Amino acid sequence: METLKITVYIVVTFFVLLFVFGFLSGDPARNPKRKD
Amino acid sequence: KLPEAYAIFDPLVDVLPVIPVLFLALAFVWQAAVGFR
Amino acid sequence: METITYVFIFACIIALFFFAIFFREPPRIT
Amino acid sequence: RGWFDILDDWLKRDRFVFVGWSGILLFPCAYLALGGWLTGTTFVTSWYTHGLASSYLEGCNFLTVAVSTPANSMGHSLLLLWGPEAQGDFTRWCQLGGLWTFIALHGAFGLIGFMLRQFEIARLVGVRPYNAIAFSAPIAVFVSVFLIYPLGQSSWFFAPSFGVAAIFRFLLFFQGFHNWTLNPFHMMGVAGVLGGALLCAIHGATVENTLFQDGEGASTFRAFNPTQAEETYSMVTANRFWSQIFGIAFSNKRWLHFFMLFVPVTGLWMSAIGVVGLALNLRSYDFISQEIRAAEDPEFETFYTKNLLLNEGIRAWMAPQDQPHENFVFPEEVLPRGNAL
Amino acid sequence: GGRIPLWIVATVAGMGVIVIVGLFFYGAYAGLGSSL
Amino acid sequence: ATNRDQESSGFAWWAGNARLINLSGKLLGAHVAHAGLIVFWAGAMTLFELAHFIPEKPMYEQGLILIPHIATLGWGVGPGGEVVDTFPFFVVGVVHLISSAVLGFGGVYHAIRGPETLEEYSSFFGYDWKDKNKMTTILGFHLIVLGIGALLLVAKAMFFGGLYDTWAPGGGDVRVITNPTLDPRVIFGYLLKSPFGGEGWIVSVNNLEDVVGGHIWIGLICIAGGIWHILTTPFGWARRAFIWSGEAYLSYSLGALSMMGFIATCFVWFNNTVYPSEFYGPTGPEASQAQAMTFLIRDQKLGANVGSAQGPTGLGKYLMRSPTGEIIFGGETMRFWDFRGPWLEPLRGPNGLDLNKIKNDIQPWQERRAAEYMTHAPLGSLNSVGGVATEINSVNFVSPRSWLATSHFVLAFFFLVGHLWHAGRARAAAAGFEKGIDRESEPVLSMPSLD
Amino acid sequence: VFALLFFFGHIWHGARTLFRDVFSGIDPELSPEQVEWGFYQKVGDVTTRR
Amino acid sequence: ANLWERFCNWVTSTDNRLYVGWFGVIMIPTLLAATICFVIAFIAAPPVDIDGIREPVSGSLLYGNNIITGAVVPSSNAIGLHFYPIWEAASLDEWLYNGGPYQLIIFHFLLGASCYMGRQWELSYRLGMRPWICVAYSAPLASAFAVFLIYPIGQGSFSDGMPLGISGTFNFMIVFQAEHNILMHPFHQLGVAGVFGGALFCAMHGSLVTSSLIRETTETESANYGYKFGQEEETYNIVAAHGYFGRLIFQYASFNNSRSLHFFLAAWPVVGVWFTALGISTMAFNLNGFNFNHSVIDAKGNVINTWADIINRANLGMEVMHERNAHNFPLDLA
Amino acid sequence: MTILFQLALAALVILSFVMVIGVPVAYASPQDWDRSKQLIFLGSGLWIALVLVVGVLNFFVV
Amino acid sequence: EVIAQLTMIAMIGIAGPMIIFLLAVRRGNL
Ligand code: CLA
Ligand code: CLA
Ligand code: CLA
Ligand code: CLA
Ligand SMILES: CC1=C(/C=C/C(C)=C/C=C/C(C)=C/C=C/C=C(C)/C=C/C=C(C)/C=C/C2=C(C)CCCC2(C)C)C(C)(C)CCC1
Ligand SMILES: CC1=C(/C=C/C(C)=C/C=C/C(C)=C/C=C/C=C(C)/C=C/C=C(C)/C=C/C2=C(C)CCCC2(C)C)C(C)(C)CCC1
Ligand SMILES: CC1=C(/C=C/C(C)=C/C=C/C(C)=C/C=C/C=C(C)/C=C/C=C(C)/C=C/C2=C(C)CCCC2(C)C)C(C)(C)CCC1
Ligand SMILES: CC1=C(/C=C/C(C)=C/C=C/C(C)=C/C=C/C=C(C)/C=C/C=C(C)/C=C/C2=C(C)CCCC2(C)C)C(C)(C)CCC1
Ligand code: OEX
Ligand SMILES: [Cl-]
Ligand SMILES: [Cl-]
Ligand SMILES: [Fe+2]
Repeated sequence: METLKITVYIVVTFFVLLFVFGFLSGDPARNPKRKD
Repeated sequence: KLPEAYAIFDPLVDVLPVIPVLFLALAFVWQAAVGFR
Repeated sequence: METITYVFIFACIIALFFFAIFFREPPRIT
Repeated sequence: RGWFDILDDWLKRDRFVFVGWSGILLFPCAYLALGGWLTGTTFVTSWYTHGLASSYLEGCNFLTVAVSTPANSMGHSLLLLWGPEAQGDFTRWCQLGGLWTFIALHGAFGLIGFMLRQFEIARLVGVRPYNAIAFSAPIAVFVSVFLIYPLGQSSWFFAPSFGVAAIFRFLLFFQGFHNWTLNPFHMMGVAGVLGGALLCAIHGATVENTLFQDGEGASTFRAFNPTQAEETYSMVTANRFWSQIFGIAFSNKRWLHFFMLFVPVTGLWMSAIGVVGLALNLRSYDFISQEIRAAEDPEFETFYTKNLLLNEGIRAWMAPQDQPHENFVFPEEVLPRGNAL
Repeated sequence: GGRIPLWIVATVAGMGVIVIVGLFFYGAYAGLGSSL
Repeated sequence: ATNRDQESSGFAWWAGNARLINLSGKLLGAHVAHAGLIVFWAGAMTLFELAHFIPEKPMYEQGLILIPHIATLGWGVGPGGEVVDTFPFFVVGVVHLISSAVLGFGGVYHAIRGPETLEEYSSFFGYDWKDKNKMTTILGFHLIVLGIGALLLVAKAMFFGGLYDTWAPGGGDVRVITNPTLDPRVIFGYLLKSPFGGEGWIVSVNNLEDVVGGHIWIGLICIAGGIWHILTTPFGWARRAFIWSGEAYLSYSLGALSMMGFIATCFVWFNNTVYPSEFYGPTGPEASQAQAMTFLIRDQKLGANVGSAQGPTGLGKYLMRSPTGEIIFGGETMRFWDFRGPWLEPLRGPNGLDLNKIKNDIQPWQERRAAEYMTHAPLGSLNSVGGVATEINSVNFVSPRSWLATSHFVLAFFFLVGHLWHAGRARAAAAGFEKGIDRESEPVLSMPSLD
Repeated sequence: VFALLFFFGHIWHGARTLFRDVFSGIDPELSPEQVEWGFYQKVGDVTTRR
Repeated sequence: ANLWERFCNWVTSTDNRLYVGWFGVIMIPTLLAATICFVIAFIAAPPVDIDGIREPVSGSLLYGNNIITGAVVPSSNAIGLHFYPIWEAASLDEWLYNGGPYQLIIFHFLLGASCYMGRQWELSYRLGMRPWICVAYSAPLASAFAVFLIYPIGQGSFSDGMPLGISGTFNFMIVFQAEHNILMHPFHQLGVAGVFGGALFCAMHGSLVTSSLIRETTETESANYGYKFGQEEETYNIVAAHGYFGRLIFQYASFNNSRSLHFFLAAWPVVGVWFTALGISTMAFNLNGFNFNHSVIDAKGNVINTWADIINRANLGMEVMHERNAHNFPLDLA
Repeated sequence: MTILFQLALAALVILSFVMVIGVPVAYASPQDWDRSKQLIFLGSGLWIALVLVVGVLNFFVV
Repeated sequence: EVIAQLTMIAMIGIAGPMIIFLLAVRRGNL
C-alpha cells in the first residue's frame, strides 16, 4: 500500500508542477492578437 | 436594551440597519433622474 | 445475459463517440 | 363587401393588442381562468371538499393558497353552475369546487385559442408556423395532467389543484403512489427539460462570446442592427471552440435551431404519454426480478428497495388527510416506521 | 400631457408597492396565518 | 460630461462604475463612501441587537451575530459567558456609527466635489494601474495596516483583558493569554494539516494560545511583506505571469475573498473555540453528539448498562468504536466522533470515552449542557421555525451558525463567479478582444482545419 | 395514447395544408413594411397602406 | 527551441483536434481515473455499507442490479468526512466494503470538472474569443459541487452525498425533501423557474428562428441545406420573427436585438441554476424551506390544515422510513 | 441633566438630518460653492462638538 | 409606537429622493 501511496504522490506532484510551470511560462503572450 | 437614557430613540435604532440598502435604491432614483445615460 | 446486454450497449455507445469525433464529416468552409 | 368581410377587417386591424378571430375564443377564456384563479385563491375555501383552508381570506399565503379540486363524491361532474349539484347557487358552487372545473375548462379553451392565435398571426405575417407546433407540447402536458389523468381515476379530486403547495403535494403523491421517478416516460421528459435548459444556456453563451466587434463600445449590445445582413457572431469560431472543447459542434445554424425546438417539445410529449398510463394506475412501479430476489434474500438491498420503503411511508402517513372521504383510520401501531423515528 | 417627470412617478409607484408588500409580510406574523 | 454617459465612457449605465477605472479621485470617493457603509452597518446593527437583547436569554435564541463577536474578545461577559455589563456593546456600536459619518463625508467629498483625478494634484496619491512600482507600494502600505491589526488582537489578548475561553477550567471565562505559541512547528503545522475529517486544516485550532501566537506570526509577516513591497518592484517571472491592470487586480482580490468566504463558512460551522457555543449555539456535530449523551444519561439512570447494550444493527446502542478504535457515541452520530468540546472532554480517556467516567462522573452541568445543545441543534426553516423540516410551528429559532454559514457561502460563491468574470475579461481586454472578434482578422480563419 | 399522438398529426398536417406556400421557407424578398407596425391598417393586407 | 518550450507549444496548441491546455494537463488524468473506476465499480463492485450499520447496499450490475437500480454507493457513515484513499485501507476488500470507490470517483471528478471549466476559458483566450462560456458552465459545475461536496460537508458525511446511480439519485431527492422541505425553498423554486423557463425559451427561440427561415430550398430537400457553414449572410428574417412574436404578445415584449436576445437565453437558466445550486449548498447548513405547519388556526385554536400540512404528512412518511435501522435516538439531526 | 442630554442628542440628530441633505446638495451646485462652503464648515464643527458633548453627558445620566 | 418607527423610516426614506429632487430643481450637477 506504501508503494501505491508513493507512486501517487509522485504522479500528482509531477502533474501539479506541469500545471504551475506551464502557466508561468509566459501564458499571457500565448494568444492570437497582442504578444504584450 | 439601550441604557434608559437612550430608550426614546429605540424606534430610530429599530430602523437604522435598513439604511445601507436605501443607498442602493437611491442610485436607481438617481439614474432614472438622469435618464440612464 | 442481462449484464452482458447492458455492457454491450454501453460499449457500442463509447465506440460511437470515437467515430463521431474522429470520423465526422469535416465541416468545410464552402 | 359583406358583413363577414368587414368584421374580418376589424378583427385583424393592427393595434397594440391584436385580436383576430382566435381572440373571440382566447380573451374571454384566458381572462376567466385567470380571474377565476385569482378570485378563488383570494376568497374561496376548500373546507367542504378537502378539509383545507386555501385562500388569503383564511390566512393562507401565496405558497399555500390554491383553487382546490372538488370533492371525490362529485365524480367527473362538469360542475356547471346551473347543473344539478349547485342548482344555480353561486355561493354553494364555490363551496363544492365549481371554480376548479371553471378554470380547468376555460383554461383548456384558452389554450386552444392561443394556439389558434399562433396559426392566425403566423398566416397573416407570412412565416412558417413552427411556434404553434411547438406549443403543442404545453397543450399535451395540460390535457394529460389536468383532464385525462383524473378521468381515469375516481374523480376530479385527484387532479392537481391550482396552487403552489398543492402542486408539490401532487409531486409527492406521484412518488409515493405511482413511483413516477422510475417511469421511463418521465425520465425522457426530464432529459428534454434539462436538455432544453442546457441548450438555452449554451447557445446564448456561445453567441454572446463569439460576437464580432461591430462597434467601439464596451457594451456590445448597441453594435447590432436588426436589418443588418451579416451574422452578428462567428459560426466558424464557435464551431472550432466546441469541436476542440467537446469533440463535436454544430455546423448548421438551421439544424441547431430546429434541434432547440425539438428537444424540449419532444420531452414534454413523452412525459404526457407516461401520465396517460398513470390515469390507469399503469405504473412503472416495480422490477419483478428484484422483488423475487428481495423476498427470498433478506440481505439483498438496493436503492430500488430503499425507495419503495419511502413510498410506503408516504402512502400510509399521508392518506388519511389527503383522501379524507376514505375515512382512513390508521392506529399508530400500523404506521410503518423504522427505529426511533 | 407629459409634465410630471417619469423618474418621479417611478419612485412614488415604487415606494407604493414596497408598502403594500411590506404589509403582507407584516401580516405573516399577525392575525390569521401567524400560527399564534 | 466627463465620462458619466455611455457615449464618452464606452460603458452603459448598468456597468456605470466601470466609468471610474481611470478617475482615481472619484474612485477614491466610491471606496471611502463604501467603507462608510460597512462601518455604518456594524454600528447600526450592534445598536439594534443591544435594543433587542435580553441578557436572561442565550445569545443564540436572539438572532445576534455581532454581539457574539464582541463577547468573544472578552468584553461584557463573565464566567460561563454570562453577560455582566452591556455598556461595552453600546460603545462598539456608537463608535462605528459616528465613525461612519466621517467616512461618508470624505467619500462624498471625493466622489462629487474633489478632483476627479488625483495625479495632477499629487504624485503620492495619484497612480497608474500599470505602474508596477506604485501598485506594490500601495499593496505594501495596506500590508502594514493589516499586520498592525492582527497585533491589536494580540494586544487585546495579552495586555488588555484577555479573551473569552470556552475551554477555561470551570465552564469558561475571560482569560489573559501569557504564553502564546510561537513554535512554527505548531503554527504552520496547522496549514499543512489535511482539510478532511479528523484534521480540519486551520479550522481545527482549539486553544487561544495557538490563536494568539498565529496572529503574532501574521502581524510580523504582513509588516515584513509590506516593507518588502514598498522597497521592491516585481521580478521578471512575475511580470510575465500576470496581467497588470485595474480589472485584473480586482479579479485577483475577488478570487482571494471568495477563498476566504468559504473558509469562514467552515470556521463558523465546525469551530467551537473562536465561535464559542455559549454565544453561537452548538455546532451541528455538537448537537448531534449531545443527543446521544442525553439518552445515554437518561437510560443509564433507569438501570441500563450502556456499554453492553447491543443495538438493532449489532453495533452498540450508545457506544461503538470508530474505524481506528476510539470509543465514540453510537447511532448516526458515529459520523461526528471528531467533535471536541468542554462539556464532553472530561469523559474522555486514552481510548476515547471512558466507561468508568460515564458510569461515575457525569455532572449535572453536563446533563444540562447536553440537553440545552440537543434542543438548539442548528436546524430550522427560512421563516425561523426551529427544528427539523417536519416540526410544527412554536419555537422561533434558527442558529446563528446556520445564518453565518449560509450567508457567507452564497457570497463566497458569487465572488468566485465575479473572479472568473473579471479575470477572463481582464485577460481579453489586455490582448484586445473583449469587445468582439475583428472581422478583417478572425484568428480562426488563419488556422488549419482540424480535420 | 394513440388519440393524443394523432392530435399532433392533426396539427402537423393541418399546418402544412394551410401554410403550403411557405413550407420551404418564407419569401426571400419579404418587405419590412408587411411585418413592422402601423404601416398597414390590416395585418398582412397591403391594400390598407397608411 | 528548447525541450520545455516545445512541450509548452504543444500543450497550448490550437491545432490539436482536442485542445489540451494547462487545465487539460490536470483534467485528463483525473477524468480518466474517475471514469475507469466508475465503470468497473458500476459493473462489478461488491456491496457497500453506506450507512455504517453493517448493512451493505448492492450497487453493481453483477450483484443483481440493472441500469436503473444500479449505482456506485456512497462511502460509509463510519468514515464521515475522513479521507479514505486506497492506501489507508488494509486491503482492497476493506476499501470496497466501506465505499472507497465513491471517494476516488467524486474527488477526481470534481477536480476534472473544475479544470474543464478553466479549459473552456483557456481555449477561448487562444482563439481570440470573449471569455464567459466558462461562467455559464459554472452553474452546472456548482450544482455538482453541491450534491457531492458541500451537502456532505454540512451534514458531516459523504454517506449523505448523492449516490452515483439513477435510483440512488431519487433516494437522495426524497430524503432531502423529508429533511429540508426543499420544495418549499425559494432557491429551488428558482431552479424550476430556471429550468422550465430555460426549456420554454429554448423551444421558443428554436421555433421562432425556424419559422422565419428564408426560402433557400425546394420542398424535396431538407431546409437545413439552405445554410452553408461559414456563410456571411443570415438564414432567417429576425425582422419577420419580431413581427410574428411582437403581435403574438405585444411589440415591446419582443426582442429585436439579437445580442440582447441571446444574452437573455444565457442568463435566465444560468442564474436559475445558480440559485438552486446555492439552495442545496445552504440547506447543507440546515437553513431549510418555509415551514407553515399548523400556521392557520381557528378562533378556538383548532389547526385548520392547508396544503403545507399535507406536504408535511408526506415528509413525515419519508422521514420515519428512510434509513430505517440507523437511528437510535428520536431526532434525525444530521 | 437628563433633559439637557436629550437636548444635545436631539440637536445632534436634527443636525445630522440637516447635513445628510445639505452637504450633498451644496456639493453639486456650483452656483453656491462659496455661499455654502462656510456652512459645511460651521455645520461640521457644530456636529463634532455635539458628539463630544453627548459623550461626556452620557457619563452623568447612563 | 410602531407609528414612531414608521415616521422615522418615512422621514429617513424621503431623504434620498429629496436630494435628487433639489439638485434637479436647482439645475445642479446630477
Ligand atoms: C495581500 C497579500 C499579498 C499580495 C497580493 C502579494 C503579491 C505579490 N507578491 Mg508578495 N508577499 C506578501 C503579501 C502579498 N504579496 C507578504 C505578506 C510577504 C511576506 C512573506 C510577501 C513576500 C513576497 C516575496 C518574497 C515576493 C513576493 C512577490 C509578489 C508578487 C508575485 C506573487 C505571486 O507569484 O503569487 C504567488 C504565486 C506563485 C506561483 C507562487 C507559488 C504558489 C504555490 C502554488 C502555492 C503554495 C506556496 C505558497 C507561496 C506558500 C505555502 C504555504 C504552505 C505552508 C501551505 C506579487 C506582486 C514576488 C515579487 O515579485 O517580489 C516583489 C516575490 O519574490 N511577495
Ligand atoms: C369564448 C367564450 C366562452 C367559452 C368557450 C366558454 C366556455 C364555457 N363556459 Mg364560460 N363564460 C364566458 C365565455 C365563454 N365560456 C363569459 C363571457 C362568461 C361571463 C358571462 C362566462 C361565464 C361562465 C360561467 C359562470 C360558467 C361558464 C361555463 C362554461 C362551460 C360550459 C358552457 C356551456 O355549457 O355552454 C352551453 C351553451 C352553449 C354551448 C352555447 C349555445 C350555442 C348555440 C347558439 C346553440 C344553438 C345552435 C343552433 C341550433 C344553430 C345556430 C346556427 C347559427 C348560424 C346561428 C364552458 C367551458 C360553466 C363552467 O365553466 O362550469 C364548470 C359555468 O358555470 N361560463
Ligand atoms: C456603494 C455604492 C456605490 C458608490 C459608492 C458609487 C459611486 C459613484 N458612482 Mg456608481 N453605481 C452604483 C453604486 C455605487 N456608485 C450602482 C448600484 C449603480 C447602478 C445604478 C451605479 C451606476 C453608476 C453610473 C451609471 C455612474 C456612476 C458614477 C459614480 C461616481 C460619480 C457619481 C456622481 O457623479 O454622482 C452624481 C449624483 C449626485 C450629485 C446625486 C447625489 C449623490 C450623493 C452621493 C447623495 C448621497 C447623500 C448621502 C446621504 C451623503 C450625506 C451624508 C454626509 C453628511 C456624511 C461615484 C464615484 C458615475 C461615474 O462613473 O462618473 C464618471 C456614473 O456615470 N455609478
Ligand atoms: C483611503 C483614505 C483616503 C485617502 C487615501 C485620501 C487621500 C486624500 N484626500 Mg481625503 N478624505 C478621507 C480619506 C482619504 N483621503 C476621509 C475619510 C475624509 C473625511 C474627513 C477625507 C476628506 C478629505 C478632504 C475634505 C480633503 C481630502 C483631501 C485628500 C488629498 C490630500 C489629503 C492629505 O494630504 O492630507 C494629509 C493628511 C495627513 C498628513 C495625515 C492626517 C490625516 C489623518 C488625521 C491621519 C489619520 C491616520 C489614521 C490612524 C488612519 C486610520 C484611521 C482608521 C481607518 C483606523 C488626498 C488625495 C484634500 C484634497 O484633495 O483637496 C483638494 C481635501 O481637501 N480628503
Ligand atoms: C371567476 C368568476 C368570474 C370572473 C371573475 C373575474 C374576471 C375575476 C378577475 C379578477 C382579477 C383580474 C383579479 C386580479 C387580482 C390581482 C392581484 C391579486 C395582484 C396582486 C399582485 C401582486 C401582489 C404582485 C406584486 C409584486 C410582487 C410580488 C413582486 C414584484 C412587484 C410586484 C408589484 C409585481 C365571473 C364574474 C364570470 C363569475 C363566475 C366566477
Ligand atoms: C457616492 C454615491 C453614492 C454612495 C453614497 C455613499 C455610500 C454615502 C455614504 C454615506 C454615509 C456612510 C453616511 C453616514 C452617515 C452617518 C451619520 C449621519 C451618523 C450619525 C449618528 C448619530 C447622529 C448618532 C446618534 C445616536 C447616538 C449617538 C446614540 C444612540 C442614538 C443615536 C443613534 C440617535 C450613491 C450610490 C448614493 C450614488 C452615486 C454617488
Ligand atoms: C492566524 C492564525 C493562524 C495562522 C495563520 C497562518 C500562519 C496563515 C498562513 C497563510 C499562508 C502562508 C497562506 C498562503 C497563501 C497562498 C496562496 C493562496 C497562493 C496562491 C497562489 C496563486 C493564486 C498562484 C496562481 C498562479 C499559478 C499557480 C501559476 C502562474 C499564474 C498564477 C500566478 C495565476 C493559525 C492557523 C495558526 C491559528 C489561528 C489564527
Ligand atoms: C445614522 C443617522 C442618520 C442618517 C441617516 C441617513 C444617512 C439616511 C439616508 C437615507 C437614504 C439614503 C435614503 C434613500 C432613499 C431611497 C429611496 C426611497 C429610493 C427608492 C427607489 C425606488 C422606489 C425605485 C424606483 C425605480 C426607479 C427609480 C427606476 C427603475 C424602476 C424602479 C421601479 C426600480 C440620521 C440623519 C437619520 C440621524 C440618526 C442617525
Ligand atoms: O444517512 Mn443518509 O440521512 Ca441525513 O439525516 Mn440523519 O442522516 Mn442519515 O438519517 Mn436522515
Ligand atoms: Cl433511505
Ligand atoms: Cl441515532
Ligand atoms: Fe440563435
